[PDB]
Amino acid sequence: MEIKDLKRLARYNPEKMAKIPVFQSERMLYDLYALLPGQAQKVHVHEGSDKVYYALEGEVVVRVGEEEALLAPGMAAFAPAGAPHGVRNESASPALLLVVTAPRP
Amino acid sequence: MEIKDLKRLARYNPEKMAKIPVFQSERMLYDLYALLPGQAQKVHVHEGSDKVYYALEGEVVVRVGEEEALLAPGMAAFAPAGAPHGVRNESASPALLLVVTAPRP
Ligand SMILES: [Cl-]
Ligand code: NA
Repeated sequence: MEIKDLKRLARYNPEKMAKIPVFQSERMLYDLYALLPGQAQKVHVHEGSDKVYYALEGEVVVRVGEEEALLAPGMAAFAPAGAPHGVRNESASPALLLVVTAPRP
Repeated sequence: MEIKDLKRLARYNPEKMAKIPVFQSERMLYDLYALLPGQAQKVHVHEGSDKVYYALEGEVVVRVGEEEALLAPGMAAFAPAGAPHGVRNESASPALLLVVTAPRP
C-alpha cells in the first residue's frame, strides 16, 4: 500500500522552497512543503480548494485571510477556499509542513 | 484563521474509537482518530473518497485493500476511494491519527 514516512521524504532546496508530493490522489494534494529559512509559499487565494497546513517540523508563519500565526509543530491551520493564505519560514531552521489541499486543484 | 494544536484535541472514548473533527471543511474531513488499545475504525469503504491516515502518536495496524501495515508515528497511509480500509490499535498504548478524507463522504 502507499505508506510513507513523511519526514524522510522532505528535501530542502537552497534556491527555493520545495513541494514534495507524498501521495498521488485524484481527490486531494497531500504534500510536504519543505521551507528553508527565508523561503515561503507566497500568499495567494485558491477559490477552488481548501488547504490545511500542518507543521511536521520547525515553524512557519502561516497566513490565512488577514491574519498570521506561528504554525509550530503539531499545529494545523485551515485555509478554506477563497481565503488568501501562505506560509513563510522566518525562522533560522528548516520547516516541514504536511499540506493537504482538497479537492485536487 | 482556524488554527489548532492537534494533540490537544485528543479525547478518548472507552467504549469505542473517538472521532474528533479538527476542521469543518466542505471539501474534506480532517479528523483526529483517538484510539485506545483494542479500538479501531471498523473496515469501511468510501466509494468516492480518498482517505489518508497519518500517525501523530502511537501506532495502528492500517488496512488498505489487501494489505495491512504498521502505521507508526510520522507515517501516513493512503486509502484510495473504493479500497476497504480501517485502522486497529493493537498496541497497549493510545494512538492518535490525523485522518483526511476527501471529498467528504
Ligand atoms: Cl500529484
Ligand atoms: Na461505506
